[PDB]
Amino acid sequence: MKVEEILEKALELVIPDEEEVRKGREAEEELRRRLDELGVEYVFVGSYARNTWLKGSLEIDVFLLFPEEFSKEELRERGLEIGKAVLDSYEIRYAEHPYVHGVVKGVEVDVVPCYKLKEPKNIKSAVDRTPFHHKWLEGRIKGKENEVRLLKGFLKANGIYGAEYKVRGFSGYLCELLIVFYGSFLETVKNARRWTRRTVIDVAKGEVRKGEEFFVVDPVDEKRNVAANLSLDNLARFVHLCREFMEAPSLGFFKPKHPLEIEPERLRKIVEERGTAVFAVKFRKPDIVDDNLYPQLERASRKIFEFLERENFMPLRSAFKASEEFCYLLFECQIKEISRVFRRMGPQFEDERNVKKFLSRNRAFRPFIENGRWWAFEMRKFTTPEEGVRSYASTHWHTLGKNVGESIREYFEIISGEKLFKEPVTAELCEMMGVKD
RNA sequence: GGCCCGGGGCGGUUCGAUUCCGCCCUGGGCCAU
Repeated sequence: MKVEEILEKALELVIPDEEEVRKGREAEEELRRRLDELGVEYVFVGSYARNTWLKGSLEIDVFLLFPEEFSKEELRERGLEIGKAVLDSYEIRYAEHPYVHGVVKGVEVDVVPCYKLKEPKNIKSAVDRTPFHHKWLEGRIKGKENEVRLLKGFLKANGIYGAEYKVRGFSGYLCELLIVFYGSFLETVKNARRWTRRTVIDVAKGEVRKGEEFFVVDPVDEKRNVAANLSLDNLARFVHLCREFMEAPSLGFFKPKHPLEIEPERLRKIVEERGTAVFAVKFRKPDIVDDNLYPQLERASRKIFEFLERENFMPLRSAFKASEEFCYLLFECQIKEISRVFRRMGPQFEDERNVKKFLSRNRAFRPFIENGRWWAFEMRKFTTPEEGVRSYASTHWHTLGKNVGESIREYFEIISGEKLFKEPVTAELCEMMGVKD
């Protein structure tokens, strides 16, 4: 029931069991055979090759080494060729460049093409660096794999384990580097409590210093930041999580938090107790990869939020959600309605020129002098958040992300009230408002 | 696709805009895959 003890039972949650490993070995086996009966120059990398793969997330990554001189196209053509001839099933996939995805003896496999190079510089694609990361990482991680797993388990369980844009957390490489630095999960957690947004971790120099931003410098590339895509808040959440784990160790930290739905009737009551405005902007999901959708949703949500605050509606928090069919931009505002008149600051009284122009615009309610300068009452074109957003989205759709914006321009609607709790956005909303229970 | 930095034109808004809201082309850097 204490630190160690818990970490004991925890392994049971993060370490792949015999049959899962056996499935993987036999798959690795076959794969190696097929690549040889064709005699290609390949190298297995990633967590499978270093036995740092988290339980239930088996996936083999085979990198195909190609001569420097080979043209970009040759790598991909031949890359696809090899993948097809060795994979039971094959489905081309994309990233920096196209690669191949499939299955062998029932396990996931990624066949990527890269340049067999020497020494970190000369790296052409990002994937060209992976081979190095593997070299640098294999000798050093040995005998600590289970540590890399506890860490991956911890993060994954609190939704901060991926480094892709839909998570902005810790990548698997970052995780090992951490273990290779602190020595184990417990040490990583223990020290993480003292981490700050100005913390720099230089693996290669075994040093920790103060920088301008959280920076884990790549053993292979001193300029590169491995935690480049880790959000300031996710950084913060982890530091807070580690502080709690040490405070009250628990096996719960390794268990995926239960979905915990809420009846739409309880949610309506809560919004009533909060007396706020709760609405969402719905639109068709652009058929694009997640790495493109979310950075866009984030922006879209940001722009409308910012429109909301300068517009005086006192937004409290924003939030977004994507489904197979639509995307929802959720908001909560302190102001359900606002007067139609508002005051506009004008020039200082002794500026005859500007004052004259200021008083030249005919308005309905006659400007006045207050504390040295002129003011005018003006009228709003809208008086509720929803009204304003309907106005904003219609005219600034183009500012919400290339794709998200093209979708909103063609179709969008604002939901709220009962009709909104029907939508598949209750968790995000509960998450947004800190609903607890 | 998104973020950062920087140029050249514009639009709207405003008494007043390089300085708010945005659109054109445009240069470098970074991120996820």
